Amino acid sequence: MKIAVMTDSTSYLSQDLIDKYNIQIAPLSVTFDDGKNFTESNEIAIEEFYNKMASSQTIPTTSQPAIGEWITKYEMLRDQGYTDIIVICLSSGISGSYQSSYQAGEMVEGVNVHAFDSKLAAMIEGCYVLRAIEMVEEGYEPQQIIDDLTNMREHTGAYLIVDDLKNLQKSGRITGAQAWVGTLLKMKPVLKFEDGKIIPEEKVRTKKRAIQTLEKKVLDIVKDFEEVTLFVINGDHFEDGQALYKKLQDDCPSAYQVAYSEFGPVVAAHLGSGGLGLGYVGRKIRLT
Ligand SMILES: CC[C@H](C)CCCCCCCCCCC(=O)O
Repeated sequence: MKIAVMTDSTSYLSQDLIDKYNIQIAPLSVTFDDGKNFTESNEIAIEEFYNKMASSQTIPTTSQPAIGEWITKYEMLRDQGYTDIIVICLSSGISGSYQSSYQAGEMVEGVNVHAFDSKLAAMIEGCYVLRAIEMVEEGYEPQQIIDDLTNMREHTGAYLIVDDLKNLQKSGRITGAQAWVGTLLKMKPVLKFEDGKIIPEEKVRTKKRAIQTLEKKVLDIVKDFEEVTLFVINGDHFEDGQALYKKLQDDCPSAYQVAYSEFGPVVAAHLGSGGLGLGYVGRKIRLT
């Protein structure tokens, strides 16, 4: 037995963790209306991506990893000697990445593939990667890891805000809230993940009250969990995510693990400018 853990690029893991654990990545891509194509990786300057999205007359579109890109990664790992591959994917409710990883896993010869639907994105998806690696080190077998991740998913979630619903409506990634699209006025939507999809939670009078609402919703849930990891998951407005991060560090006990992260180009194309999420896991995830 020799177990590998891999993921798609939307887990937005740091290059430090990718290098240290040799994590293979099946990348998603963005295509701009000028025909320029970019594959996700930590060498892309995220500020450069936001600049091009702001200068685009048409919103950029995204692409999941092709099934052949999953296959090539599975073949490379097999040929390094791995017998089993745990694959952590972007939510199946918002992308076909998971289903293509699953079908690729049925198709590749000579290695066992265990594809897992995180039902989330960004570093909350990334926490499933880090939990699986930790379990591999402790000697667990693949089905035990999958059972542990399925339990973890019962106490994991995220709420988020956006400036405008126009990018999510364009791509079809907001479920419901059709009466909010275009209106809103000065009001800001608070959204949440629910069984893998993005749905309305509440509409509040200002952005400041929307960020206060993110904190309240999440703290009301995680107070019942025996362990807690929170991630601020920030977009292009550095100060909004930084201020929420510092506030959580103050309001929460040190028994909560509180971290800061940013999402990359693919998620940014769907949220638009001003996206900001607060995600949670009822586990103490190893972040080093
Ligand atoms: C704050 C960040 C939160 C946690 C994640 C928001 C995700 C928005 C929808 C992303 C859809 C990506 C589709 C990729 C594809 O298959 O073309």
